[PDB]
Amino acid sequence: VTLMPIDCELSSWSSWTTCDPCQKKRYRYAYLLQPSQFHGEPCNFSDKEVEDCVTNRPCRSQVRCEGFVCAQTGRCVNRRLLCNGDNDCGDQSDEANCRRIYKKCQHEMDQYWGIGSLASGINLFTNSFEGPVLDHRYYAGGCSPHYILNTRFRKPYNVESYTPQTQGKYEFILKEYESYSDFERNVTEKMASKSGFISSQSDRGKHYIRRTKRFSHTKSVFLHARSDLEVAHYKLKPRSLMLHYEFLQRVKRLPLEYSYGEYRDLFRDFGTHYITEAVLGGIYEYTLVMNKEAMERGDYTLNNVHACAKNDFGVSVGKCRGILNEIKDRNKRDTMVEDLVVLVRGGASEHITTLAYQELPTADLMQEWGDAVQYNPAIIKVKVEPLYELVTATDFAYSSTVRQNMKQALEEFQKEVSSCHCAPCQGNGVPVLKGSRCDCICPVGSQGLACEVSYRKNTPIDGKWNCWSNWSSCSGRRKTRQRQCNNPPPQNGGSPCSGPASETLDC
Amino acid sequence: GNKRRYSAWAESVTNLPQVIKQKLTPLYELVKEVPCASVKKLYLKWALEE
Amino acid sequence: AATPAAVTCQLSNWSEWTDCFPCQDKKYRHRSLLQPNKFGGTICSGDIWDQASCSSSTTCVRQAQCGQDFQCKETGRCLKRHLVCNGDQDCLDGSDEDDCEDVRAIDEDCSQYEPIPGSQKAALGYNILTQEDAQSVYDASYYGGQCETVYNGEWRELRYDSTCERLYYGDDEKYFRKPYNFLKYHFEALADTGISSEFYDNANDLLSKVKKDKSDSFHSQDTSFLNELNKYNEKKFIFTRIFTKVQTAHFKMRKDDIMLDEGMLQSLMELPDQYNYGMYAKFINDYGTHYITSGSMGGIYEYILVIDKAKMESLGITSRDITTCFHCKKFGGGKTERARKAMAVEDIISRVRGGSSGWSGGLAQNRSTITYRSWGRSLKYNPVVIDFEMQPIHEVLRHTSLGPLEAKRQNLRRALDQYLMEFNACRCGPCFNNGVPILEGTSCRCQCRLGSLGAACEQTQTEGAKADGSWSCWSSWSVCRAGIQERRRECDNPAPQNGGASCPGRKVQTQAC
Repeated sequence: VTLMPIDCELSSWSSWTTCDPCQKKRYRYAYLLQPSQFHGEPCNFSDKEVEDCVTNRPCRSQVRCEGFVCAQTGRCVNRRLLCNGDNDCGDQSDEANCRRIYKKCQHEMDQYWGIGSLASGINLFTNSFEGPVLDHRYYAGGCSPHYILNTRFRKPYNVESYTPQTQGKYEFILKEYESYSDFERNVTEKMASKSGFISSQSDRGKHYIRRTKRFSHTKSVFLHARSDLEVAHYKLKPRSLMLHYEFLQRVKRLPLEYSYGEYRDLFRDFGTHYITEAVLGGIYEYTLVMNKEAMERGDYTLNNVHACAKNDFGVSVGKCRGILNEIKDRNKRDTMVEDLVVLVRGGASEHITTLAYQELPTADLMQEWGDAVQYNPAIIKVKVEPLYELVTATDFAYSSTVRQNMKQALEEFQKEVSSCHCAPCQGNGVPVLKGSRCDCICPVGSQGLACEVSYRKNTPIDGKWNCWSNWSSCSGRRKTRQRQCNNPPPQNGGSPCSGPASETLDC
Repeated sequence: GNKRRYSAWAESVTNLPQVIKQKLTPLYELVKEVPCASVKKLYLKWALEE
Repeated sequence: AATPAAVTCQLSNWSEWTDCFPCQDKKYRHRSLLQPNKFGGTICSGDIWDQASCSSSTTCVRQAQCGQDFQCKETGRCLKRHLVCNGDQDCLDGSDEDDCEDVRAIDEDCSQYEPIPGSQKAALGYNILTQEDAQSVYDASYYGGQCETVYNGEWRELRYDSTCERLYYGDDEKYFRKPYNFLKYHFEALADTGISSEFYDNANDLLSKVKKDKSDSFHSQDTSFLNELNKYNEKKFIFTRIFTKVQTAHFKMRKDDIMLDEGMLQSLMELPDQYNYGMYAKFINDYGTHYITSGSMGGIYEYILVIDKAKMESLGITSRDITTCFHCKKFGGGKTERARKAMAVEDIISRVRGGSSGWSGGLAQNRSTITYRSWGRSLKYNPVVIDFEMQPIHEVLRHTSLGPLEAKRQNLRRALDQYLMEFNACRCGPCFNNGVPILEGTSCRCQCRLGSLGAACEQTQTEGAKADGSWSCWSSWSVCRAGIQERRRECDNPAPQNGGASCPGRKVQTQAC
């Protein structure tokens, strides 16, 4: 068989770290050396392991809150947010026991549409939204008037702007090519000869015919359409951000000692990055490629030959001979190949699907899609900062150490989550590291667990990088890459991989 | 484009207009109301050229 | 092949009754499934687990055990005490919320938001052996006193008010409450479609002929010979394959402090610390081999069409005609042969996973913008899980609020490895013609695709088709004496047939002794 399932391999455990003087725990972990693929056996999920300890030493985690402490959550909130009329705590502990409530916003307020999604951190490497990292329901008072159309919105405290900067860009390109070639040839020869004169008669005849018909037809269509729609601009404040309870707790529990597996679990739960600016929008993309070819072939040959004699004196003698020979060879070949890809982001399932249909939309459903995108937009452009920039002394003790731990772990994570580790798919399939195992995402018209099935006899193989080599020594710290993981040339190879085929840096 | 499509757009831009013409003032002119405001203003002038 | 013979279902004797569990007053025992009725066959009358009443002759205290935290009477659910009188019953007895005349303990007015519709399926356990949902593993409704909410991006529903003249959108659906067990629930509209379509056709055609005539006179003779052939071939092949994948939300289950379902909680409290395969196999049967910790909610449409046709024809002739005169005489003699054959197969599969019976059927019938749009609308009200990551059920125990369960977890691992051996569809016989073997309860079936029929799908209606093989399962573990234990398996159930592919898995599997 061509395929063999590769089972998941994870490392021998780390050394234990030292026991956390407060968290009273020590940690061990393994790296994933090789993901499972092609239904290879998955690893044990326990690439993390934990042991309890005695409290060998105190730790100064008891970060002083001058504000009110939200009794159940431990969120520190300013006393001006007591009796605010708003759950600025998690648990209304700010609003209990209040003699009088000073409702600041009498008005009806909506939240910004999709604003909660932007509060959740992204795995940048996978572009995947993860757990919540920022609390976009904290308002710290607020109650400034913000409007979009006739609706009024309560801006979260964390948000500097969410503003309906509205724009749309459309692109249509269509390239139709036809060529056809036709070649008919005919050749005909005839000969006759006679003699006649006791009597004698002689005759010779010959006929030859050759005929050739060759025809080829080639047709090509490329159509691409793209719509980029933009419906708001979002910016997060640069300073004094209010973290989500779950993220807050999960950061608190981070061991002061560097133990990669816990920071990896942090990234797996919440990602590596958070969004500081984004453009909210919708995307529609349509790409149709068609090639049609015909060939017709015909060769025809005919021969006749005659030789015929009579001799007379009555009495007569004679010989006469005739041949006919005929050949026809004919072939037809006809092929069509068609690919369509349609991509849609933002909008509503009805308009999403009716745009996903294989035909170009009516401008009504484009209008309906763009209207729906306002209320359920996607993120078109993002600008992000790494999640460690949230670990701040106003929230966490030892914050510089936790931050530096994250800084290292983020490098180790970027290395470990890289899909370079997977074996290449066949059929130009893209291996995606998806947990501890790797799934070949196959272009349609290629199929199976490795994209091993296709009915197309040839398909360009695009280049794939191998994993970059380890850091070279100082005097020009360096890494290298080889385009080895899928060498492009096969099957009328596609483009080579991008550079940098080697990369070099300060020590 | 359809006359109705364009007219509906041109009406809707009444409620969601973008900025389409501007006259600009350097950002350093806004450095204000802060400690050392006058010094920071100069340094931000020098920053913008850089 | 003709059908295999039937086999009767067979079970072992009852194992010895488990000693009466004090809190249950129940005795348990199990059998082993020695054989499912692979084909035809008498089904076993009896279940492979049995329980009976008892008396323990000893009390148990466990109702008191947790009582530092608020422990309900009905259930083992033990709650952080701020959940008492919180305003939301957190265990099914409501004992946390009865007599709460100190109503000041309420946490928040959140009941204005319903739970996420269709969140309950993510709470269910999963049986890899059958791809069926089990009982609930996660609590689908426990909130832990949080009012954490998810924005429903599709909340816009038209309304009309004849008392005015306004067409406007209603807002009831605008937010859902997120159950505690979801770390993430994330509405997001994506679609992708891919279509591939291909045609190849060839027609190849040759004719060839000779006529040879010879005549002589001395009396006279004339002769003519002919040889001729026609040989025509045609191949037609069409393939098209459509995939459409709408995503409407993603979810992720919490990896920590998982609050197990009341039923799973009680059943896990009932299992012994001592290994007892009957008990743990019953647990795996009820709650499934696996539980889910990732999500996409959506709809999928898939369409495939293949057509293959061929025609072959040939004709041949050879002849002689003669005449002579000395009285004049005429003869002829020869042979001609002719053949024709024609073949067509057309196979289409369309399937919709999604949001209404009506338009799932309509889109399964007639792919069109009308059915695409109306099914997409139906996906608003009833999305279906389109992708999910899962892990073995025992990995849930590591993460529960119950703390450590090392011994029970190792027992459940061992039991799962046996359960995944004993109930594997390997024990359903050879499903021929690419039929799918299924094992359910103590019985077997083949699901036979339309080109196939009979108790093993053994009689394809055509003369035959290329059918790939499938493995029998792995044999027993070796009685290892070296440090290594070994298991063997072969691609013979059925073997690759009519040129079909080998099954692709491993022949040899190895374990530490």
